[PDB]
Amino acid sequence: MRMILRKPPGQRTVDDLEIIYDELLHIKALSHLSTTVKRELAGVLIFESHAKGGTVLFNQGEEGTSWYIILKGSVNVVIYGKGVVCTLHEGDDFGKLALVNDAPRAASIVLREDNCHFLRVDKEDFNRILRDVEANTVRLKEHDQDVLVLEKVQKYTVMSGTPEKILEHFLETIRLEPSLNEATDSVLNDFVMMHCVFMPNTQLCPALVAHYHAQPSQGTEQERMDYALNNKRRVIRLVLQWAAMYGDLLQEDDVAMAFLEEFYVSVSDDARMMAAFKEQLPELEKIVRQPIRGSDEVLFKVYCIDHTYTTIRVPVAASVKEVISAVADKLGSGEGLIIVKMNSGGEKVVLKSNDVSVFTTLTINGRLFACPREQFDSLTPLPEQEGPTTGTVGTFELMSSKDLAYQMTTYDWELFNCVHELELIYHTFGRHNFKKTTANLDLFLRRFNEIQFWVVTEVCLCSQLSKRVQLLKKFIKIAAHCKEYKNLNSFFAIVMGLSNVAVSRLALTWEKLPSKFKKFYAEFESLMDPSRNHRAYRLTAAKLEPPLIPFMPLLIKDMTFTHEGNKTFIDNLVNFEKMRMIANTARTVRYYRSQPFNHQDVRSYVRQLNVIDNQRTLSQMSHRLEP
Amino acid sequence: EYKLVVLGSGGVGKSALTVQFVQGIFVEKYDPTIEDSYRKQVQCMLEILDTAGTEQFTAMRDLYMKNGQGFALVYSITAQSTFNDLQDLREQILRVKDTDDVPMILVGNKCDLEDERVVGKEQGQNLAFLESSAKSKINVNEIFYDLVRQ
Ligand SMILES: Nc1ncnc2c1ncn2[C@@H]1O[C@@H]2COP(=O)(O)O[C@H]2[C@H]1O
Ligand SMILES: Nc1ncnc2c1ncn2[C@@H]1O[C@@H]2COP(=O)(O)O[C@H]2[C@H]1O
Repeated sequence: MRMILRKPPGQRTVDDLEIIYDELLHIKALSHLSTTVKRELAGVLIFESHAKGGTVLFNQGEEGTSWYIILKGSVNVVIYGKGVVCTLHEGDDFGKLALVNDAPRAASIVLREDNCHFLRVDKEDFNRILRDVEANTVRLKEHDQDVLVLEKVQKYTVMSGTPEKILEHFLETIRLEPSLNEATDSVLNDFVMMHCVFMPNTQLCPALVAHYHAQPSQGTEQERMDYALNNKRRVIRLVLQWAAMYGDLLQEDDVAMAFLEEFYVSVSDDARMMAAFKEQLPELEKIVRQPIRGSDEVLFKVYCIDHTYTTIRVPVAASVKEVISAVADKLGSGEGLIIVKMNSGGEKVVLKSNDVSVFTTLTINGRLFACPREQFDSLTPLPEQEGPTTGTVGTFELMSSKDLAYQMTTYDWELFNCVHELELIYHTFGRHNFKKTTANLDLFLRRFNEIQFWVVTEVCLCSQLSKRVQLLKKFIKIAAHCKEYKNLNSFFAIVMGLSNVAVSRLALTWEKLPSKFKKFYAEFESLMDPSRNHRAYRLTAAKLEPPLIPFMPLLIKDMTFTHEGNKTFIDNLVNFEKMRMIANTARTVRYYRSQPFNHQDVRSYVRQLNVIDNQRTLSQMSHRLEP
Repeated sequence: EYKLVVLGSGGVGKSALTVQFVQGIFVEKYDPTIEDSYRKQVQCMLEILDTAGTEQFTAMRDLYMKNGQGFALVYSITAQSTFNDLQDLREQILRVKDTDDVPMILVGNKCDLEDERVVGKEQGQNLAFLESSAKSKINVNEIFYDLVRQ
């Protein structure tokens, strides 16, 4: 029997094969496989035996060349820097992951006891027989806990895992070969971007240092020297990707800057001494409207009930509690203050001490108030908040529709490029959880409302019906030119401004509009059809090439539902399936900005819009234009 | 073919309810970027148009209000604020499509937790009424059943 299985695959008789197959039916590790598959394995499965305990089947870092099943005995799964991570027993299988992902061995396998028997299947045999049929989930275990979970979604990808093991996985799988620069960065990008949710810098940085200085516990001197050197090369690669992702945002993180500054010293010292990192050291040396920073300071006005105000000087990323404190300093009081946002329409919201960077989360005409709780219901809006009372048609009517739309898209692009990829992550998972600002996103998202209300304001302040028809005509043109420049955001903003109840009511204006522009708008309104998950817009945006501004409210919707529809943690492990989904959405924004974009009087108007955002006021103005 | 709209303030449970109805949390991953994300056959097809995540964009709710046929005015029973925010939304529906009568339902979400309760059953009843819970899957399906009847 042992002899039969010890024979080379090509030297097995028909009767030998029949005997082997019958035995394979008793092996429970193979029971999920078919009859067809099992008899193919009969002429391929190699019986391996080792007598000495402590014998090494394979080492960490080596190429995956075999899959094993334990017939008799047990093995230690050994990882550098943590020793025996778990033990596998009779009936267990190992070695699948490295083989299928064509990745290095993540661990060593060492014989736990004397006299062990194994069934082995080599790589080319595994790939033609078992590759797409042995689809068992790979569950890496440490201390009888799941630590990494991988599945076929064709290679195995991380579904869930601990922050530490996820990092260990993405480190080991880095390929340093220059021809794989793009592929390596793409694989790391999910972790690099999404780590702030599950493994913040306060943990990640110490971990990166530990890995950089990690040494192998096995091998000849040269074997060990080479492993450690490449381990160091991989950690530098990840740090470079990590540093690139943050960019200017590192300045906001003292822990991250301290780490990077010291990491550079480590690497430069090691480069000199080991005669290595010739390509990577210079890259790391480089790293050691304008986007608003969280450390930047604002002079913000906080209003009392009698409409007097305090000017405070605080960081942009200041918490509500920090704002309350700054107000209490200048008013010289300790009498239970709350911060409340107020609309032009009188609608009030109490802010929580927890909330950070609230200044840019106000409405277009919103103001910030400080008062004791007893005053909350008596608060009334400032006259400043109610917007203009006479139009500006006399100014922008004299301006080309093409010039207006162009200066809009120019300004929209400056605002859109100020938004950092990470601000989308911070906004979705909640600002307080990161204590970071999303001021750039806040202001760019506000701009959609600004444009929308600009339209409604100018129409409602235009009393001459003849000129009001000329207005509707002009906005439709501005919208059409925006859709041409691929600024879909401003396009939809104008369209939705026209769709506003105050504007859609004006039948005598719409009827007197040429049917050429009536049909234009009806087509514009159909591009807004929420039917089949905004299919009308989604197909439109898909057709377009890189340099484009997407429909922002829909992006914010996608992000919100990805977050609420999926759990962050599954079985106390990071749901990395969710992490990828969020990262994909952010990369779509990256794709929209992958290419650049191709009259000071028009510029100044477009960038200094004065708007009514009070719907009640706009409805009342509309009603006395056309009763 | 039907189009139901979910309305209410932020942090109420609009999105949780939406996902819990059309598919369910945890049991399957939720992808909100595909065609079928908000459509569920029930014996007729329903699209749920939810204003969750887009509350700051007033134009978004209006667009949904225009295309809507059924309306869910959801409020948290741990928040006094959310109940008082409903009167305005009720009115805004009767303006975009321009009528007198519109099929709708009041919804009191988060009923499972009552050690943080501040609103009562009393008040909602005074204003169709359901005390549902998205996370505990109480009345989740019922909410959207009443609307197709109306
Ligand atoms: N093949 C092997 N791979 C890794 N460690 C091994 C191997 N064989 C023996 N060992 C030893 O087992 C030890 C387990 O803990 P360490 O990883 O600290 O250090 C390890 C080595 O000294
Ligand atoms: N926590 C773990 N980390 C790495 N490998 C593990 C772990 N637990 C079990 N193993 C097994 O040990 C094998 C080492 O090589 P592979 O990465 O090919 O596949 C691995 C798994 O089959």
